Amino acid sequence: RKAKTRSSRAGLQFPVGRVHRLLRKGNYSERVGAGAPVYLAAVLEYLTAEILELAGNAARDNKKTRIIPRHLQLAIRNDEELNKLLGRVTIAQGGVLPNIQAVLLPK
Amino acid sequence: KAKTRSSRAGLQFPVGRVHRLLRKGNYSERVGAGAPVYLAAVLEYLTAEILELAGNAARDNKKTRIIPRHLQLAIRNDEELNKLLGRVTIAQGGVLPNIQAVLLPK
Amino acid sequence: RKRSRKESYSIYVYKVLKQVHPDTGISSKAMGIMNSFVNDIFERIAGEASRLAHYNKRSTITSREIQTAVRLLLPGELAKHAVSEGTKAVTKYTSAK
Amino acid sequence: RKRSRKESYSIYVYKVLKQVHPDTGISSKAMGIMNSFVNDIFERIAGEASRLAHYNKRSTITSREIQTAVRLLLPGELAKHAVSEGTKAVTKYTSAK
Amino acid sequence: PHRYRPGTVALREIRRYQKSTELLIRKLPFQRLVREIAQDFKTDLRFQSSAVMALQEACEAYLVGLFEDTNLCAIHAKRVTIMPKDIQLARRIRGERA
Amino acid sequence: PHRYRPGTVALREIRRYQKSTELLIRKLPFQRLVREIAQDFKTDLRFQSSAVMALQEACEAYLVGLFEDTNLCAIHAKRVTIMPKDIQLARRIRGER
Amino acid sequence: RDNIQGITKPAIRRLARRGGVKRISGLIYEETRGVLKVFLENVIRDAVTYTEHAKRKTVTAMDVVYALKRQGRTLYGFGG
Amino acid sequence: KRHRKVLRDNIQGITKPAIRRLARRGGVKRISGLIYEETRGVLKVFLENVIRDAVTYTEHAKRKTVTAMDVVYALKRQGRTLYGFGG
DNA sequence: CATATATGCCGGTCTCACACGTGCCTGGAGACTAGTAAGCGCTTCTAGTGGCGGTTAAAACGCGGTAGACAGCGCGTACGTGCGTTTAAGCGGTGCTAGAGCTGTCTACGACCAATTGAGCGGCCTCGGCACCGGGATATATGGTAC
DNA sequence: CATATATCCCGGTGCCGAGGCCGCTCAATTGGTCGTAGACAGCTCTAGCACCGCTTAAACGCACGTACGCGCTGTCTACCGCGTTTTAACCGCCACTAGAAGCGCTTACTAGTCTCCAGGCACGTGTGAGACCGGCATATATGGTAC
Ligand SMILES: [Mn+2]
Ligand SMILES: [Mn+2]
Ligand SMILES: [Mn+2]
Ligand SMILES: [Mn+2]
Ligand SMILES: [Mn+2]
Ligand SMILES: [Mn+2]
Ligand SMILES: [Mn+2]
Ligand SMILES: [Mn+2]
Ligand SMILES: [Mn+2]
Ligand SMILES: [Mn+2]
Ligand SMILES: [Mn+2]
Ligand SMILES: [Mn+2]
Ligand SMILES: [Mn+2]
Ligand SMILES: [Mn+2]
Ligand SMILES: [Mn+2]
Ligand SMILES: [Mn+2]
Ligand SMILES: [Mn+2]
Repeated sequence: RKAKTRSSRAGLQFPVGRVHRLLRKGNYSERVGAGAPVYLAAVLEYLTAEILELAGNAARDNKKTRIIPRHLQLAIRNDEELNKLLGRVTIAQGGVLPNIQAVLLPK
Repeated sequence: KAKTRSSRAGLQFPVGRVHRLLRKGNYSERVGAGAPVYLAAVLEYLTAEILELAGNAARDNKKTRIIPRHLQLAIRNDEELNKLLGRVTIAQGGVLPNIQAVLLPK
Repeated sequence: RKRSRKESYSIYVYKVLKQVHPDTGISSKAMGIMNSFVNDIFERIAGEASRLAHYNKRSTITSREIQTAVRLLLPGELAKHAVSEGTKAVTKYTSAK
Repeated sequence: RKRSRKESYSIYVYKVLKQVHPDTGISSKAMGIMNSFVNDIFERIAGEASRLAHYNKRSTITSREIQTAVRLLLPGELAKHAVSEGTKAVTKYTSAK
Repeated sequence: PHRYRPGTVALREIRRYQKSTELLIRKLPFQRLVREIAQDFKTDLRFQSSAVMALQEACEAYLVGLFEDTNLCAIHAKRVTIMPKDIQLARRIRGERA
Repeated sequence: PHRYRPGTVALREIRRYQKSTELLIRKLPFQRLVREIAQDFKTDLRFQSSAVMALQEACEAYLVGLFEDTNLCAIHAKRVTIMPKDIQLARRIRGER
Repeated sequence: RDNIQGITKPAIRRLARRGGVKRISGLIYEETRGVLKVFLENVIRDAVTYTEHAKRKTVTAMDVVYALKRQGRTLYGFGG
Repeated sequence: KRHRKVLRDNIQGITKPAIRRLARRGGVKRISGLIYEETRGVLKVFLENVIRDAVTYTEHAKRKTVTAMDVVYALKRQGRTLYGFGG
């Protein structure tokens, strides 16, 4: 017999089965196609990798091994497209970007 | 034999239709018997409130038929409706007459 | 010409207009606005009711979820009234079983 | 005893982390943020897909509804890449049946 | 000759347009703009007449709102005259601009 | 002995707090205020500590955000000092009223 | 020559007056043109995305209504 | 069968310094003396609005303990989505 | 004061959209069955509450003085008015047919089922990352002074 | 130029949270069943589009000049920086138990099905609300000029 996980067959790290269950148990439609949770799990995996890439770079610039919420904030707020996606979201313990208005600088 | 659950609850608003729309809208697996009556009643309440004030706006305007402007006038002059409909545009609604003081002549 | 059938709340908006203001009517555009309004509040309350049920691992949207929805959605006085009109109509509807 | 089974995307977030930054770790709070992020974008995409199906009188959310949802919700370059990554996973899954 | 002092007609026009609900953009220029902007996303498109009207209702409503907030930003700066920098601050605070 | 000119330490403080993520309101005051306010909504409520940390994270992020918009309103007025009327204008344009 | 210029200095005045503007700097009209274009761009983009999804070649009022909803500009009176 | 100490004037625990620090992280260099009371006003309205919704989720759950999740759903309701506390 | 003109109003005149009566047709509402969601008992035990005292960092206060807020001036021109001229929007029109969108036939697909099995979880243990500390290297802002 | 005071960046130290091993076990995988959603193609005919040529109204551009934006200046005091003194946060520990969270029983509730029956629809009307509007009446802005 088999059992190899739909994740394997789609070539994804994100769990297709779980995603299909959450769609079905989430009251979004009567029916959920077989491709839907594959496609979804792939988008969530792409966005994760994208932010983990920038955030790891922030951790390393910051001479640290470990991504902390500040590294996720630096990553998101310094990327134009992520910043817009998370425009109305608050990262606990993220702080803000260093930004002083020009007119407040001494002459 | 056979009468509306709208008349059993004393509502003008359709309890049967609302039950169907609830079931058909993928809000949940199942829908309680009370839910559509309660909801249809809340929709009737809010419809009466708007139409009451908008009706008044129609008289204050010497008109027998409510147009969109009457509804805009009615919603934006009521604190609580204005808040409920804070992010809604009423087509052909216009705005409330309102000039900033400093703009009026000396 | 084979008709083609599209529902609205217009009948019910007239029934209520006649209660609150028996000698006044309404333009079709104004009826469009009242139709947009009813569908909008429907979606808002149902939506909230939907989330209330999910957060509490419950399969059923009861009048209780509708009520809590109305408490989150409507401002103070509109909410108390709505809660009254809602509780009343459910009481009256069970008593006529 | 033996606390309740609380699901989490953490296992997957660590896997993608090790692919992209093999020597980089992540703190509890950072994992909390990644969990919220995946739950948030799930709901937003699921939500738009749901709406799309309903607007077109369809009973089924397919990869086509996900792909329109992704285009309405993601900014420019992010959507292009997400769509291409998603279409790839469907094609690969469709032929692995 | 006869001349109303500068500002007096401006006020009449405010009173006049705040009193009415008619669209203030000419329908055909607007419509050609809608069709143009849309070509740049999908070619060979027809529009329902009501779809152009919905878009014009939504745009005029948005611009009138924005002009209100702009007017406040001008007045905040001790002015009676809206400038681009008033529109910009309104848009920045609304979250439209970064 | 030695004395920084007005605005030099303010600049230093902006650089300090913009670098850090630590909550800037003291924890106990903030909790007492949460307990007070909630009690007036309902007596005999307990709080998960993490529900208080969530409320304090949300409140401080709201106020930092508002203070940025408030600052822009001062600078638009050719001022460098934030005043109540800068908060009011920011809050009005934001639609908080 | 372009269609955006179809949104005239006078039509922009009228809109400013409805929003209670007494005096209008000359730089405003191009500034409004650019803002209006971004607004129509964002809205029509989503409207057309809905049209493509229904496999239609006609933008419906409902596509514009759904698009306005998504963007936090809910419009009553067109089939909401 | 005991007592709860009664809570009074706790808005004043949002002191001048704490507000100044928040304004610093927001890039504010100079602060009018009237800003501190105005800020307390705005904070209180914010806490009230969010706690109102949180407690309503709590009452709905038939609980006497307000959870992080009640706070997180409330913040989500208000367009103030918060990551790091569940959901 | 008087004079100009914008705006409001009346009463009449018309027109077309509203709101009415008439099917008709579907989408519901009275049974009725049958299975599960959830209410409501009882137990477990987590984590929320309140209390105390050593320490000390944060808050508060008052002082002194500077730099920013604010008001008053005065200059220059960008605007608002109104006019005469040009342009194209709107309109009522008569086609002309893309395509919205409905019906009717037929797979392919997705739900449901209910045994089978490894993915993912809760524990549990444990070092290596990092928080915190103090030393010595700059970097800047401000003050003393020579020219 | 000189000097004072913040902040950097360095290892060094020690703590405890991330992250990896385990073994248990549900939720996901298989693979077979069956009902229907939706794909496809034909057909209809709604409504979107387009070329036309009047007829105004609205846009245009121009030229006049005023009230407003704007930069300068001078006044004064509110707000910053800092020293000293006060206060209550924090920490680390108690001790106590409310109520959150979980389980098992148990049954009204609800969905799923047929049948029927009338509620809500598209249609077709004809008629009164309101749009227009001519010309009249009222309200208000603007200036003249002589106190
Ligand atoms: Mn074509
Ligand atoms: Mn109290
Ligand atoms: Mn007189
Ligand atoms: Mn009349
Ligand atoms: Mn159960
Ligand atoms: Mn003292
Ligand atoms: Mn002064
Ligand atoms: Mn100048
Ligand atoms: Mn054809
Ligand atoms: Mn684990
Ligand atoms: Mn290890
Ligand atoms: Mn140190
Ligand atoms: Mn080091
Ligand atoms: Mn079908
Ligand atoms: Mn107990
Ligand atoms: Mn007239
Ligand atoms: Mn005068």
